[PDB]
Parts: sequence; C-alpha cells; structure tokens
Amino acid sequence: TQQPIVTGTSVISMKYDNGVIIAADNLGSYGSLLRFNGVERLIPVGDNTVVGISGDISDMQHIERLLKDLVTENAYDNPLADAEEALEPSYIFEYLATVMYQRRSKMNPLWNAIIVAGVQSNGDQFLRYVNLLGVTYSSPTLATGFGAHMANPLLRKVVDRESDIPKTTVQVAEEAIVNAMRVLYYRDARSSRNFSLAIIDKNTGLTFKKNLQVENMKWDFAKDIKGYGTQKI
Amino acid sequence: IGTGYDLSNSVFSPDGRNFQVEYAVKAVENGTTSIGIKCNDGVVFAVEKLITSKLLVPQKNVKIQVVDRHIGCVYSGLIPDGRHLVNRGREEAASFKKLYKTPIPIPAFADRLGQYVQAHTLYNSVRPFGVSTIFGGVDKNG
Repeated sequence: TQQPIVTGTSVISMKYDNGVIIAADNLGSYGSLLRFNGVERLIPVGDNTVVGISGDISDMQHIERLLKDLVTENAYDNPLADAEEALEPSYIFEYLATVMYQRRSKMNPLWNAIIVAGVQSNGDQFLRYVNLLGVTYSSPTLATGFGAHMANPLLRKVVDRESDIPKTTVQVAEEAIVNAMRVLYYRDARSSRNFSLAIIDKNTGLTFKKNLQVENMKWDFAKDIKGYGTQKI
Repeated sequence: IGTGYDLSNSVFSPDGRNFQVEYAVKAVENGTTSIGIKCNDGVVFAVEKLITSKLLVPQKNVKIQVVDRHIGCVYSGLIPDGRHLVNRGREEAASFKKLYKTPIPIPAFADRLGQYVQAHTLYNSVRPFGVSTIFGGVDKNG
C-alpha cells in the first residue's frame, strides 16, 4: 500500500498483574469522512492472543486473513494444537513483525500499527508493538496514533514502571482504559463512541466485550462559553 | 503384439491399460487397512497402524491428516506419497479460500486431488501415486 484510504484511528493497551487489556474503536474513516460504523479492529488469535490493528482497513483485512491462515496451518500435522503447541503471542508477533519489515524493504508496506497482547504459556504477560517500518518495542503501556500522545500518559500514570505491574488490578486497568477511550473520543476527530475491549487474563482467559460506549460525558460547561473572547452574550 | 509395455508410465498396452498404474495399485494393496464411513451429518475415518515393534511410541506416528479445518484424509500404501498428496490438497484449499473466502467444497477438493493424481499419469517422467486415499468432510451441502 502506497497511500492509505480507509483508516482506523487508535489502539490502546496496558499490562496488569494477571494479564493484559487492549481496546480499539469500531470506526472506519474515509479520510475526513466517518463512513463505516461498526468495524472490528481487534482480532483474537487462539484463546491467548489479541492483535489490535490501526490504519488501512484493507491491509487490516489482509492481516486478518493471514492470521486465520496461520491458525489453520498450525493445526496441520499437530496433535498438540490444543495445548503445548498452540499459537503463542510471541510467535504471532514475530511472524507479523517479519512480514512488516519485509514489506517495508520491498517498498510496499502494510499501512498499519499492530499491538500484540496476550499471556504466554507460563503466565507471563506479552505486550509488543510493530508498525509499517518494522519498529518493535515493548512497554507496560502501548498505544498507536492519538492514543500514543494522550492515552499513553494517562495509562502510564497507572503503571509507570515494571514494578507497578503486580500492584495494578484488572478493575483499575479497565477503568484506566475506559477513561483513555473517553479522552480520545473527546480530543480525536477521527474517533468513535463505540469500541471493543479484550482482556487476556492468565486465569479467566479471553474476555471480549463488544458494543461498549463512552458514558459520563462532561458537556454542561459548554452553555456558559459565549463568543470568541470579547463577546459578552 | 509386443512386450515391455509395463516399463514406462503413461504408455498404453495393446489392450488399453496403464500397467504402471496397476503396479501402484498393487503397492497400495500391500499397505495397511483404512476405512471411511459416511453418517447422516458427517464422516468418520479409521486406520490400522501396524505395531512393527513395541519400541514404537503408541498414540504417535499419526496416519490421518487434516486439510483446511473441515477435511480429513487417510491413505493406504506409500505414506510419503499420501503426505505429498495432502500437502498439494492443502495448497489447493488455501488458494480456493484466498480467492473465494468460502472453505473449499468437498466435491471441489476431490476434483482437485483427482486432477493432480491424473496428471501424475500423463508423463513417463513421473511415477504414479502409490496410495489410495479415503477423504472427505462436511460442507454447506452436507
């Protein structure tokens, strides 16, 4: 892809004591037009991985097809596809990052930012990032687009270093994610009110909440704002 | 009238047969037993694995192979030829799903495998498959 067209805005994610949380809206933007309402940008892989994809929606569908084919080919000639040889988040991220770097080096990249979030077999939380350039980095808080500027500072207030990960609970992390989504809906023009949220917990497994909405919106103070400054009424 | 018609593949004997194909069939007859049974809403495959020695790890050395997420395949004869055939079938199903999104129909997959095995009987440069394959699964037509 040389020029992105239909785009997804942001994907936010954060670690917590027993796993990871990720979230992304359901909006497909035709540049400055919010054309498609209801487009799932979180792709679950297995029962232990979630891939959040922002950017070109066609390349996102291509990555969906690639992930489904990878799941299919992992079942081939494998009796332990259920466990001990199931797809791990690290494998999926390595495959995705290799694909991104290759398509970069061929001067035809997938216009996407990908966040892989899950729990390993030994219970370790895996949270990693890749982009169209192939840059890979890990942090207890990971966001793309506007979320990298606004949602990140909020989530980092919850978890500022690795020592804070065991202290953070699932409720605190989910509340922080919802607050960051509300802030994004406030200050991002290419954002939506509807979003989906995935929780990969080393005990409860994969929780996938769809059709979530932004609530508790402070807008009353708008009635008292009159004029560009000088105007009284 | 003549002799040596069984020394080259895709060569027609005076009767109208391909003796290399029948020799491959002889090779499959030597193989172990494998069966398939179609029920009302699906299929079942079963195979006998000969315990050559008790040093073999039981429940390993599996014989039935999965194609896509809805096709099962078993074969009697030269197991490596069966693995080659299921690999080609997986490639065909992947191409079909890539272009058409729907999982490959069972008649389509059967015709793909049949055309591959048939093309393996058109040239004296390739050996016919040494396996008989029982496969199938469930699609939108049952």
